[PDB]
Amino acid sequence: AAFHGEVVRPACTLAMEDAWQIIDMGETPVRDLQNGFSGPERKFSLRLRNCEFNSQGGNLFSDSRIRVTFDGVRGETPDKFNLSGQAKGINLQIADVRGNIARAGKVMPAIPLTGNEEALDYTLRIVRNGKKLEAGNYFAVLGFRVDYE
Amino acid sequence: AVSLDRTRAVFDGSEKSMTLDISNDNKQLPYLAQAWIENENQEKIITGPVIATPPVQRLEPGAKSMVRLSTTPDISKLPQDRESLFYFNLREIPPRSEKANVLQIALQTKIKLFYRPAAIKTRPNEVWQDQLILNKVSGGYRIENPTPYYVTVIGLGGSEKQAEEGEFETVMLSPRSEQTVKSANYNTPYLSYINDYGGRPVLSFICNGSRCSVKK
Ligand SMILES: O=C(O)[C@@H]1CSc2c(C3CC3)c(Cc3cccc4ccccc34)c(CN3CCOCC3)c(=O)n21
Ligand SMILES: [Co+2]
Repeated sequence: AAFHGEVVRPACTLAMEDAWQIIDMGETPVRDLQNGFSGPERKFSLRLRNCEFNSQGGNLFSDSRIRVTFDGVRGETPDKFNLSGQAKGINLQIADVRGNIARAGKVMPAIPLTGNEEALDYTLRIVRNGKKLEAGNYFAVLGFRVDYE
Repeated sequence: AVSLDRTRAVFDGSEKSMTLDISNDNKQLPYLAQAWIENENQEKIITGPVIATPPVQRLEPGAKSMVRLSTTPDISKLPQDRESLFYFNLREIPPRSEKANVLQIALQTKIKLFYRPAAIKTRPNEVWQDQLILNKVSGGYRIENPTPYYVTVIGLGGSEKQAEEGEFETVMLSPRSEQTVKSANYNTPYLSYINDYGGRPVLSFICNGSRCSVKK
């Protein structure tokens, strides 16, 4: 069509496996934590759709056309997030595919993506927060903020 | 789940309001969407001079809706000869799962919102970005934006392909301002920028000594 109305790039819609946009963390990893380790790793994939995320040379994330940030309550260190619920002695850690740890409210570094997929991949794990462990149920809502250039 | 229909918004100062379409792309679950404005410092604002309504709404699975931006009389206090920058924010509230041991993710979308006064109103596809000037300096370029508009620069290389695909730290030039950018020297610089529609055109520059301007 030579002649037509304005067509603009839409912002990305976020798609996950789970309809609630939830990652199951599993039972509090008490044994693992007491041996001085973190809990087991939990993969989560965010797909960013409808924004033509991929282009011939790269993608919006790796090119710094969008900036992403995890928003939440800082835990014990800048590298940790706070958790709600009855459990005690625990924080969450989020890492990217090169092992860069997310800090609450700080922009993730632009890195090139793997399996040239349309997806952002993150890893979470439960870590100690220095307080005494009381096993129990935990939860968190994390903001995932996409700032558009 | 909740998405916005654009990656930047231009508010035409000759009108009193505009709308942005939003959508719940989750076809299974209702999501709430909160909408608010922030000022150029990304500090929140609520009484003016631009407001977003409704500030919260419920979207049924698959539903389409909108958010409206309007101006208050205090809008007249902004400069009339240059753009002002705000941010529009759209943050979903996912439905609560009462599931044990879960992490729930909530998208927030933050876009630039350019208030463009009536006196500097533009036509469809108008290009002012070709008025940029590059100046070579130690370690890079001082880029001058003499225009009344914000200009977002996302590429700078020695060919078109380098402008579009080369590594470059995105930088936004305020109206009538200049900024220094770390860069290799390029014989014939190409510069990529984002336009009002979210497209990424490229401009070809020619240098006379340290000063570079767009090929007429
Ligand atoms: O509280 C909760 O668990 C959830 C998450 S936040 C929230 C808000 C909202 C964050 C404050 C509102 C308030 C709210 C929601 C949608 C549209 C609105 C329009 C105007 C005013 C309020 C609206 C709620 C009220 N409802 C909505 C209809 O079902 C009964 C419970 C609500 O449950 N919730
Ligand atoms: Co066309």
